[PDB]
Amino acid sequence: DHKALAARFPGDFLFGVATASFQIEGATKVDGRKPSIWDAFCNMPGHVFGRHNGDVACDHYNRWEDDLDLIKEMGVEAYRFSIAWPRIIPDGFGPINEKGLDFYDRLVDGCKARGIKTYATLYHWDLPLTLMGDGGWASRSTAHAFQRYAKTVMARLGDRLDAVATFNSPWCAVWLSHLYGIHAPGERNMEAALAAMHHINLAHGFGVEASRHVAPKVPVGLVLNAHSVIPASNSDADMKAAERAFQFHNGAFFDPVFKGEYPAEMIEALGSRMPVVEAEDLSIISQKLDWWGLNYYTPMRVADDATEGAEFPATKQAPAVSDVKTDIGWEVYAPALHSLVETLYERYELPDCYITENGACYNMGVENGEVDDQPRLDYYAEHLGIVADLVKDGYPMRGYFAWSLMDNFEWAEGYRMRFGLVHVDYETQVRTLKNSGKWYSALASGFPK
Amino acid sequence: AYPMTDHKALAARFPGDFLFGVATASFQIEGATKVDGRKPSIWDAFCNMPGHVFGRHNGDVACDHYNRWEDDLDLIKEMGVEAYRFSIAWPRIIPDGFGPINEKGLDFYDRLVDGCKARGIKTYATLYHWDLPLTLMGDGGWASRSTAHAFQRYAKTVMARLGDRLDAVATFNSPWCAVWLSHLYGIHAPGERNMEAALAAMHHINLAHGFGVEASRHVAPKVPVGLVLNAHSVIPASNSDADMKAAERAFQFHNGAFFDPVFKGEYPAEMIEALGSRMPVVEAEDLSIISQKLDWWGLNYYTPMRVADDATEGAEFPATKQAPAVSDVKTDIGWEVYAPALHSLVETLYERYELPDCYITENGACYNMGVENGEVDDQPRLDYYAEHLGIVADLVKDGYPMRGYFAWSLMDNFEWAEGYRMRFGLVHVDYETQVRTLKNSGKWYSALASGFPK
Ligand SMILES: OCc1ccccc1O[C@@H]1O[C@H](CO)[C@@H](O)[C@H](O)[C@H]1O
Ligand SMILES: OCc1ccccc1O[C@@H]1O[C@H](CO)[C@@H](O)[C@H](O)[C@H]1O
Repeated sequence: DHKALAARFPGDFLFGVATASFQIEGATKVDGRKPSIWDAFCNMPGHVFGRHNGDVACDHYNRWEDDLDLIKEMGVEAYRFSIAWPRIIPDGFGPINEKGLDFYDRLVDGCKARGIKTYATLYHWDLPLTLMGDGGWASRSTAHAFQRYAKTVMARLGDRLDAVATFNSPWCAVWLSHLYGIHAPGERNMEAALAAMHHINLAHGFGVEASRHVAPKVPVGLVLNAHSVIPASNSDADMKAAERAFQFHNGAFFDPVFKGEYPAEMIEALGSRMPVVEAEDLSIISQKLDWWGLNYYTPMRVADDATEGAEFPATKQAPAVSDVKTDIGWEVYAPALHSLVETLYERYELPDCYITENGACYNMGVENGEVDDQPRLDYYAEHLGIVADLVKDGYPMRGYFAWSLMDNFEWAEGYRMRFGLVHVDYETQVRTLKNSGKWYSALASGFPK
Repeated sequence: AYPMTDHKALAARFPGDFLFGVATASFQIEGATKVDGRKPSIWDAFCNMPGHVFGRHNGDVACDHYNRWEDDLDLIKEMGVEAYRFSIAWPRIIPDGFGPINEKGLDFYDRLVDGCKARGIKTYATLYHWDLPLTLMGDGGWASRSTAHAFQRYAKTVMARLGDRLDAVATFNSPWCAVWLSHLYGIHAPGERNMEAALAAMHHINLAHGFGVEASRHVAPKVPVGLVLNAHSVIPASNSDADMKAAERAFQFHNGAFFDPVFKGEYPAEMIEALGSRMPVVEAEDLSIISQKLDWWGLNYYTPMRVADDATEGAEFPATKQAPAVSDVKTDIGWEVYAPALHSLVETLYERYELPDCYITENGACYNMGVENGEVDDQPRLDYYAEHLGIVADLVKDGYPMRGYFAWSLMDNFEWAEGYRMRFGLVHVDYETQVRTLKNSGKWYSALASGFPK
């Protein structure tokens, strides 16, 4: 019941919907945009399901106003979107593409008018391909490229943006992309990943400084998919493994940003293969933030891996406890969100928290002009319940963004996996609000109270 | 009779018109990677991403040939070598792969070619020696058919400017490396390990070659066009039926993937049976384009490929494994020295295919000794040359149309995944000072080559 749920949130609570540039925009060669590492990743056989690419996506570059009208119609207060660096500075470094800035200029103006709050993400994984020439994120220069990019974007949009985040999910851009080979640019090398790790942390810090110089009134944050690490058993071995996993998967980012240091045990094992950490780096990385964003979907269950020569954190996947799974295979276990936030606030000195992503893959389509996606509605009801619990416990939860306004390109899964509150038929580009979306609209429309 | 030097005795075994040359490739020697409109190649990316190249060595400086090319040409001249084989950097000519032509890039090679003409050095240009513009990766690189058309336009652009003076042109150097080593084995840029990607690269590079042949003859019909291939001398571990059949599968996969389309207008049958379903679309005119008649072809040879049958269940075609060397003689990069494998390879190729004239376009050895007392005593490299050149002379005597030979490396340079650690040059380069020092093997090769054309 959406109305009893609404009663559990403070009157000024911020409800939003969220989106990413490469996932929805399409128009990949339009108005001066040059390729991103994801264009290359999609088009090389092997990396992405069906060799699906971002060429058309949801055609949001052309349909952006219709999509803003839809958000307004749903009565959702905030919109979180990302900015395509390949549109703004197509070669990473080099000339600014003013037509690229124009698109986000119109977008933000469109939101301003409609009373929709704007939460921009500067980097949601679409690195300009040209920067790979220098080594991509493995090169320190790429952080300075971002520094210039951040300044350029905020100089134009800073007078109107309600909030900005430098990065979305360093874990993905770092390990999943450079150690595990699953995301662009698809590397599997610890040296490359440790380089990307430090350089993305550094770029974050550069972005905070850049944004505050050109747009000092805009609250600056960082969006992280902190993993809810759960040991497989209560053994000493699994307990210690859970901590190693926490340091590597979360601590690699939270510790430099919020404590100004890398995790000690991780440095002990991996430090010799890290790039140069210069004298000022950790102070730049750990500048104070106005907010932070949590992306949460599913727990990370781990067990000790005793295999000789296993690299830190030396763990392996543990089986799910719940038997409820989404259509992408991810375990549904809401309590893990509670224990995660509790853990983070005990361990770190953190600012206000917004849930910047939470949602579920369920692939049902249209019948009778409707989409009966009850399990997605149940997923939302259950996790929002947890957020309300966290509010009751005294945690500074200020808002919530449902992941995915619409069905879109889902990275290595291509278009086969649907996360949207709004269904998209890729043949016709018709948007159909799903039942979960009608429910979320019903909840969000009562805020501010 | 009275004592005679080995090089003089050797020179007598070659016809008077035999062509001796030295060879280089753009990314290995040029440096100046961000000057005059050049944009990154897949090798700039590959070098700078940790894990791909020794020491993360890159091509930013190399031998600084872009700035020292005239000095290097004067060295060729002093050596009395008739021909120079070099490659042209697509990233300098059309920096985004497609898109605007970079006149400054063309100008460098225009001046280079004029400089060779001025010195009486014959020019053999290679259009593609692995430095694909990075921007083309956006479309899928060699996995995308569009890339063949990008090369086509590039080829036509270069030949329109240079065709009035080039003595010969080759479209590609070593399809095997650009294809399997780069897209299946993950050792060369762009470092993929995927059979679908590799088979796409295979067909589109074969197609690009054909496009390049047509393009070059369209704007420069006088210039002899060829293709440079590292054909592998496949040697079975035994005469067992299992090993003989394995050697044939190996030949089809490693050589036939390229020789059959180019010289027979078809892909190898057994290969197609195993891999055909994962190949890209082959359009109606594709094999006809690929199989245009060539004026010459180039053989790159270094070491044999020894194989035995791999009986492991499900092993991917050609399902082979490594067989042991016959010699314990190896170069500093680890490659078996076995010169007679050059003879049997050439025998085999001329029986199996109808081929034009042959030029040995690469042959040489990795030996890493440096300068002592003003000299480089690289006797084992000299011996490598003396022995392999003996085989080449044997081939001439045996009736094969071997028209020339290019020593691989003019100078020490960037050696792909090995970085600057592996030296292949006839000329030593001290990378701190950029000083060139002709090695003893280089002095020997000069003494041989100086007498030609007789
Ligand atoms: O595979 C990406 C991913 C894995 C684990 C945790 C967060 C993740 O990231 C999120 O995943 C979603 C689903 O593909 C994406 O739509 C979002 O853009 C992304 O931020
Ligand atoms: O690993 C490259 C390679 C392997 C097997 C056959 C030919 C090869 O490529 C050759 O190898 C030489 C040495 O690294 C290079 O200098 C030449 O440019 C190249 O054509």
